[PDB]
Amino acid sequence: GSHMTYPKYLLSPETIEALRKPTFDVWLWEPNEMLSCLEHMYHDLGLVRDFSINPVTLRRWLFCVHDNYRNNPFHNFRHCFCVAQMMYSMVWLCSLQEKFSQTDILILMTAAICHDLDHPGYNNTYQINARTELAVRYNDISPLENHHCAVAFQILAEPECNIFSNIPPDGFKQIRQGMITLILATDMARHAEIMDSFKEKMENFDYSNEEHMTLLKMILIKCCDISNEVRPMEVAEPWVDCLLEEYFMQSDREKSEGLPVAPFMDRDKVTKATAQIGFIKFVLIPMFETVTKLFPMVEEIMLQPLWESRDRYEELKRIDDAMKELQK
Ligand SMILES: C[C@H](c1nc2c(cnn2C2CCCC2)c(=O)[nH]1)N1CC(Oc2ccccc2)C1
Ligand SMILES: [Mg+2]
Ligand SMILES: [Zn+2]
Repeated sequence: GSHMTYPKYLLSPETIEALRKPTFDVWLWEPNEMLSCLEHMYHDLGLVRDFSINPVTLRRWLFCVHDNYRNNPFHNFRHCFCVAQMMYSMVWLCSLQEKFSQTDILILMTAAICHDLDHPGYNNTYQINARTELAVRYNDISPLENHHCAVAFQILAEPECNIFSNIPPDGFKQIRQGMITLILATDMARHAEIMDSFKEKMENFDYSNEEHMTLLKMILIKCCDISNEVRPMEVAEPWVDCLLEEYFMQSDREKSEGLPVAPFMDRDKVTKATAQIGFIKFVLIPMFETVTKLFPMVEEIMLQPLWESRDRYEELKRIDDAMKELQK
């Protein structure tokens, strides 16, 4: 709705507004547009101002991060954009600037962007079972998450990419420790442990307690990481096919190499519907339910689409079941 046409990398006022909501269609944008979106988030959240981030360094850093994301069906730059856009949406929805310091917002945003850097498209179970260079390097302790972390700090060590160059050493150490904790917390093998620890703190939550806040930040990055089903159906649905494509690539390789195959990755056992019913019911809904205890606004905005999505996949399952009996 402007007097002239502006290039794609110059975000329209409408795009800037839409970016604050979890309804934002992540599929409409090319890498350069998503890069402009992330850059806007840093300026808009006051991170550029409060951490004296050089605006050109912010751009070079984001471009370098983008280049270090592999062209995987799911674990790609668009996924990191989803996680960072969901984190940004949660800052506004949950009024996180009232509860968190600017350093904490910086940690949450930087970890969301960096969390899946240089992902090979084969999970930790593959790395460990196949005894890969990564599993050997990390001694089977979250090999991928440790690698995403190392790559993040390797990018940040390059002077033209150092968005933390004007932050005192004590501030850097604080941000570094926080980012490591958050990226490592994304390992789904640790889900039950992190959920139990958070629920334990949820008995009498304290925003002044550093340990309570560390666990809340861990839950926040975890929420954003697996948040696809929270998005509108049309935006959410294509991500499942992307992930199954990655899961099938791994399970085929494991079968060929004689390694164990996870049933949720097996082409002969998995369907888009059955995989999502379980994940929404037993992972997504319980996690957002605990967040709702601190942030009641999460129920209407995030649990509601999850309830709808669960109900839609249950309808699709009945169709798949009717279809699969004719297959034999
Ligand atoms: C396909 C399903 C699944 N997995 C997802 C989603 C988002 N992130 N992830 C994973 C990417 C790497 C970490 C998490 C998602 O929407 N569905 N998968 C999960 C499995 O289903 C279950 C079911 C119950 C409990 C745990 C996993 C089939
Ligand atoms: Mg990951
Ligand atoms: Zn991820």
